[PDB]
Amino acid sequence: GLMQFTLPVRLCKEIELFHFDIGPFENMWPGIFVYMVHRSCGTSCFELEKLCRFIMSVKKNYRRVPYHNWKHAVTVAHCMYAILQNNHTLFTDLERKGLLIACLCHDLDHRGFSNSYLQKFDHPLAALYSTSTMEQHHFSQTVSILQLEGHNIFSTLSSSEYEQVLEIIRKAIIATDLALYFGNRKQLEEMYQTGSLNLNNQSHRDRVIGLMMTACDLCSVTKLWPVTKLTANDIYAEFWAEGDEMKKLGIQPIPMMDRDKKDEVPQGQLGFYNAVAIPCYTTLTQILPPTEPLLKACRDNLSQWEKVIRGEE
Ligand SMILES: Cn1cc(-c2ccccc2)nc1COc1nc(N2CCOCC2)c2cnn(C)c2n1
Ligand SMILES: [Mg+2]
Ligand SMILES: [Zn+2]
Repeated sequence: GLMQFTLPVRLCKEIELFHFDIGPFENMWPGIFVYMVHRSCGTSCFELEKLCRFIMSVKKNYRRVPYHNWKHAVTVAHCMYAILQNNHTLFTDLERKGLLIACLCHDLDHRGFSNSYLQKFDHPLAALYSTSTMEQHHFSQTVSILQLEGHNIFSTLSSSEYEQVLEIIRKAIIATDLALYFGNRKQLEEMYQTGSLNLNNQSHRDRVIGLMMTACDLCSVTKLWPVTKLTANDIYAEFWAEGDEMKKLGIQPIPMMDRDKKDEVPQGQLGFYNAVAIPCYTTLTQILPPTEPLLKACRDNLSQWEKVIRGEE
């Protein structure tokens, strides 16, 4: 009970900031996560032994892929920690519990391929889950790990609290399907501007948590430029492998997945910032003003991609 995780001074300070990078020492990531649960949620939220066993089983079920890996999981959980810590009173006890777990689990057993590639390949998961294919799988894997002996970190919740937390996690994980973000953000945009947004309306909170999930998932664009740019290499390493696999099925991939079109990456990042990232962080900042640093970091990175196109780097 009296057993805190404590980080070295630079991490203790920087972990609080939106732009924190969890570093290249994989063995410190579990401790960074527990640290974040303890401060976000409490030292009482989870039995440490169960939580540690849960974390290590989650890690084992992430694959050695360039981007959708264990580092991504922990990175996405840290962005959520930063949102929760900057919005202390807006979220329920259960939400703080569910959302860090949801972020840690949101890409469980990812293979580095899009929903589209699974459908074109005719992967068995595409028959089991006709939309949000990988995301229904990520939630399935989360429930599987929760049911391993000694891994039920939620065991102390009442039956209805348990049903609620697993429903928060399910919705949060499904919301990371970017195909769903566009309409979620539009509805939030309309609701905020017509002034109908109501955080006591469960369907509204669901929407706001979905947008938080998109914001955490895309958070490479909110890092300092050298982190953003080096993370982009990992993202493209997967896209280009998928593109290669599309060419093996006899399908020209979209340019973003064609390694022969590497030259077009900077212009493609611009469209991404303008169509996805900037809108995401703008609506998030309208709803949750203290998340503004994410939008400011995203705008700085957009300006850095503009500099790449102008050959200024
Ligand atoms: C939209 N677009 C078009 C082009 C392009 C490139 C070369 C030639 C021509 C076009 N490049 C993009 C960038 O796509 C993209 N998708 C992301 N998603 C999240 C994780 O997986 C799926 C989706 C993320 C996440 N973080 N970042 C930076 C991302 N960038
Ligand atoms: Mg995903
Ligand atoms: Zn993700």
